[PDB]
Amino acid sequence: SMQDPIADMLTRIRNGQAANKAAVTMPSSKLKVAIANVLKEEGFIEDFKVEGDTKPELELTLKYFQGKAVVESIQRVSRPGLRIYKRKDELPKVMAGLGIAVVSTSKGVMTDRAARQAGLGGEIICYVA
Amino acid sequence: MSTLEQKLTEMITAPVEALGFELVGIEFIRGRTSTLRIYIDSEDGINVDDCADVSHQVSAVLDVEDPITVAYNLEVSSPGLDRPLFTAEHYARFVGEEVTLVLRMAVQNRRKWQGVIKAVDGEMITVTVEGKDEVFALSNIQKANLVPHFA
Amino acid sequence: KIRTLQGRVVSDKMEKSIVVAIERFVKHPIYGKFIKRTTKLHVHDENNECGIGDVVEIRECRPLSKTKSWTLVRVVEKAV
Amino acid sequence: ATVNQLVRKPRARKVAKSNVPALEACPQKRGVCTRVYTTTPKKPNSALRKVCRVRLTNGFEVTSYIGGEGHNLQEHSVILIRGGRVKDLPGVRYHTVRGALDCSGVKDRKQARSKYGVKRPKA
RNA sequence: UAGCUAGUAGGUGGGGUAACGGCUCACCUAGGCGACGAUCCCUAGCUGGUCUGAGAGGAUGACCAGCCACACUGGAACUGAGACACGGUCCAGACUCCUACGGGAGGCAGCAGUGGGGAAUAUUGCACAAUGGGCGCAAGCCUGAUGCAGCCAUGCCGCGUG
RNA sequence: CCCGCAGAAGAAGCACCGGCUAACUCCGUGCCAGCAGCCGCGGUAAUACGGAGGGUGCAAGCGUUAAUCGGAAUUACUGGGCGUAAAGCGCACGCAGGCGGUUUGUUAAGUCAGAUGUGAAAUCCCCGGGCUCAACCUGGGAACUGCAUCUGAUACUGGCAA
RNA sequence: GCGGCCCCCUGGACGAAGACUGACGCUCAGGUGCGAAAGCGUGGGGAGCAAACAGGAUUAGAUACCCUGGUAGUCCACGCCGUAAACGAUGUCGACUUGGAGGUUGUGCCCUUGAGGCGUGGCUUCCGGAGCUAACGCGUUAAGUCGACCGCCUGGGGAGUACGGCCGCAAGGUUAAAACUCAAAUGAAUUGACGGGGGC
RNA sequence: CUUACCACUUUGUGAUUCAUGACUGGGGUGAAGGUAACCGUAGGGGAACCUGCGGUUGGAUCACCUCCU
Ligand SMILES: [Mg+2]
Ligand SMILES: [Mg+2]
Ligand SMILES: [Mg+2]
Ligand SMILES: [Mg+2]
Ligand SMILES: [Mg+2]
Ligand SMILES: [Mg+2]
Ligand SMILES: [Mg+2]
Ligand SMILES: [Mg+2]
Ligand SMILES: [Mg+2]
Ligand SMILES: [Mg+2]
Ligand SMILES: [Mg+2]
Ligand SMILES: [Mg+2]
Ligand SMILES: [Mg+2]
Ligand SMILES: [Mg+2]
Ligand SMILES: [Mg+2]
Ligand SMILES: [Mg+2]
Ligand SMILES: [Mg+2]
Ligand SMILES: [Mg+2]
Ligand SMILES: [Mg+2]
Ligand SMILES: [Mg+2]
Ligand SMILES: [Mg+2]
Ligand SMILES: [Mg+2]
Ligand SMILES: [Mg+2]
Ligand SMILES: [Mg+2]
Ligand SMILES: [Mg+2]
Ligand SMILES: [Mg+2]
Ligand SMILES: [Mg+2]
Ligand SMILES: [Mg+2]
Ligand SMILES: [Mg+2]
Repeated sequence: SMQDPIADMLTRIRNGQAANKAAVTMPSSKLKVAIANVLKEEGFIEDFKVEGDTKPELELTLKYFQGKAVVESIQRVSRPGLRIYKRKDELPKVMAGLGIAVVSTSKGVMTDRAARQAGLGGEIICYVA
Repeated sequence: MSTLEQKLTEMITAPVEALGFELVGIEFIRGRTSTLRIYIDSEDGINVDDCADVSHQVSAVLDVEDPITVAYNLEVSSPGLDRPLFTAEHYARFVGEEVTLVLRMAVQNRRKWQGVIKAVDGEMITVTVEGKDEVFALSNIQKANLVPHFA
Repeated sequence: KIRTLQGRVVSDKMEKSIVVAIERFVKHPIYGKFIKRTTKLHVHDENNECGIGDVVEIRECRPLSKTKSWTLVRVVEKAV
Repeated sequence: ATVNQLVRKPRARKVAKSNVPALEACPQKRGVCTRVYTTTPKKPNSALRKVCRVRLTNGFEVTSYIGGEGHNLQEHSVILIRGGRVKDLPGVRYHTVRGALDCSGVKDRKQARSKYGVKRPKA
């Protein structure tokens, strides 16, 4: 059965923007919108929105620059199979800092660059260049 | 069966006694890497350099008279400490030395024994195994090797 | 304030004793999958009070048997 | 595969045995020759593969290749073998060391004298 | 190598110990332990570290430092703060040795050294001047610890052979 | 350690030169042999065998062997595979196990943050100091990624409740 | 694996439309169960077929090749075996991602309905896009992009062998070596010889 | 002087092994023809091969003479 929403959220983006779609939808959840907004709040996605009452639908707007997908590689690192946590000093880098890593710090889910400024360690959700 | 081994022995007897050396140890075994072993009993000393002179001499005669069903895999060989002795001349010289002898038609209490030579006969050898000197008929014995005392 | 440790009781058959399986969950040395590791700790239970399968808090004391070096401070749940 | 399998059974480090057992990790192992013999290559080539039969000190009886020429060895010679093997002849995984105390060093060698004990010519 | 276990898992009582305790007894109970690998066989002193590797790792435990165990083999205690005691005791054994043949003596895995083994590894040195340790008020005495030397291209580093 | 003395005077070798890999000719040589870590080398011409010249490499050493790691992503945690190259059980059910939708509350176990304690010295590493340099020795630090405890934080995982 | 007709017993799938419970799920070592053919046990039974066997035809020699026989077997009952190129040579579950062609079983709508037009399901076949792949190919039924879990591989031979264990009446099965041996073995495709063929 | 303990020992009784070594399971072993390949099994039997049943497509063999940027 399905055993991970985030992975399915990610691939839906990956396979989504793979098909060069405009906007891909999936059932919403806190972590997701929490995740999803950080992209836009970083510039990875155009925009997102939640639709329906008593039913969770997340519709986020992708983006293309010069006919090329704005995101190119997105890898869920912490998996339901094996969990991953990293101390603040040890928060990784993506493409020498060109990429962003989503880390669920205790205070809030946020970018690893902000987490290093906040001096806080967290579960590495996923990677994105 | 002797694969013309006596004929081969006559063919290789002329070279071995030609450079003067002394012939013992004719053997051949076909199969993967089929090979024959020829032993030179050099009293002076069986150096591979002395063997080298005999080996070129025996190969040169051998190619014209190539043996039937025998490949060109000769082993010009020093008869080691465990040299195998078949003739009564050996046991004659090998006066009081031990030897391990195995025979063709194996039977209960066959002469497969290892012991010291005490007497020598043309078709029979007396060798001390079982704690007593006993008669051995080399007629049925197809394999027998002189043994040095070791650990 | 005091070192104390909580475990579930595997067995209470022992007279005035209990067998407690305590669970500790760890990062794994090579890989990193957190796997449960359990110890069959022998524990002194006075009154033969506890019951098999109960959850219970335990503190260590001077050794008391060949295998029991721990005694129970109190029980957390009950009525298993 | 899945780590859950590895924690059930981890990656066995592929074992690898040594190619020179009669040495037992000693870089050289003396032994007494037992019978020397040359053997003939097959029909197309004529040659004298010079190898000898030697029991090691530790009872490991094996054959050792005899490199060079002018060696005066024969049965009971007490020589010293070392690692290395010859690709052409099977069953030979050891070669003696030229210039061993029993061995007489190859004479008339003016090059590669360290591989035969041929001392610097007095000149 | 899948079962393992009867002082065995626990309890009472006594004894026992510097002290806890099946430490041991008496009894009481019939448990405990194992696929989170018991049990068994086989291998191995362990660690700081060393080597390798970009790393993770892998291999390693020579020297120096920490810990352990062992002192002909087996067994035992005695004394003492501390020993079941390397140059202490007793018994058994093997071996070596002495003998008057009746009995005795012995323990280099201290330092040298011999034999042997082996591919292979050194001097039967000097000094207690220094640091240490013992005993002693001290003086001082003792110290194959240690300080030094000898041996060896074994290694590293340096230099020359213009 | 310094000063004096005389005089180039007492002091260079091993390996390699077909390819991999830096460095080539000449005669031998006749598959005789040799050479070999391998692929391969060798006959009338052999830059691969022997010798000479010449050259490369190192150097008081140079080689060979052993041996461990590397190269080896060749047990792939980092970091492999499984249509046909090795590799999906004949198929299913199912315990243990592993994993788990969504919302709120609680918990604080995971986790993170901090703090304290500890993590022997040496070793490593940084910054030094001392041996004429260097090795070596040494000061200080860093580091010792761990462990334990206290304080925390609550996103996630877990637990508990709905 | 399943093939006349009919009845009796019963399992599973699918659709429409709700209503219902409330994460009750997924995977599966061990574990049970099923499991082509052949074979085994006991009893059957007995047409056709047919190992073996029997005979006829035919060379050192009939042998093989062919006939003509023909037993076991093939079938039934109940046991036992548990292996097959048991293969889609592709574990199970989920989600996502261009198309065209089909078959097949539903079912909504609407033409006047048959038809026909619109739909909308399940199963299934075939091309082929991106993709991936060593290539061949695969390509919404992925060998694509992901997830969860299990099984499994580590040069070739030796060898699925030996031993041991376990199962079976056996036959055997399963579990699974090493010594030694080799510098390969292998996968796809590339170009040419086959061909002496086949056609022009 | 005696009791308990217990080294060594001895007796048998076994097992586990370690060798030596007499003996035995087995990798290599000194023509008439009809030809897709295979798998499971049975029988013929020196074995192989063929046959019996059932299943699969994986429904072809072979290959040797040089360059500097
Ligand atoms: Mg010659
Ligand atoms: Mg008591
Ligand atoms: Mg040590
Ligand atoms: Mg040492
Ligand atoms: Mg005392
Ligand atoms: Mg003492
Ligand atoms: Mg002593
Ligand atoms: Mg000594
Ligand atoms: Mg010696
Ligand atoms: Mg003294
Ligand atoms: Mg020196
Ligand atoms: Mg050379
Ligand atoms: Mg590796
Ligand atoms: Mg691979
Ligand atoms: Mg195949
Ligand atoms: Mg395969
Ligand atoms: Mg389960
Ligand atoms: Mg769970
Ligand atoms: Mg969840
Ligand atoms: Mg330190
Ligand atoms: Mg230091
Ligand atoms: Mg300085
Ligand atoms: Mg929660
Ligand atoms: Mg049948
Ligand atoms: Mg036939
Ligand atoms: Mg039947
Ligand atoms: Mg099978
Ligand atoms: Mg798939
Ligand atoms: Mg089928």
